[PDB]
Amino acid sequence: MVKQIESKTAFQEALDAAGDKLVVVDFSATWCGPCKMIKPFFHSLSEKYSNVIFLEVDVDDAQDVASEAEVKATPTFQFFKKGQKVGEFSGANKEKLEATINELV
Repeated sequence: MVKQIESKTAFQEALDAAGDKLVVVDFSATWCGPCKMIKPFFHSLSEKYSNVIFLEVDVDDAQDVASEAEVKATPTFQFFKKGQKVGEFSGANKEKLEATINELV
């Protein structure tokens, strides 16, 4: 499934709602072009891996989460679980999301 975080409020409730399932957050500029160009991959696993929780944060609408997350280099993918950061990596490597997702799966 997918869940757009509009504010820090939905951020915490989203991690607790996930439970123990994986939680990969994608920090990108939906308004940007070359950045939103990597959505047919990350946001695409929603139909391939229905057992994964994907969060889409807009560094422009939820600038509150971008500031607290200290995201200064988009796109940036972070791996959270039970509400704990257990991995993260910045780079336009769509193929890495696979090897990484299969890591804490």
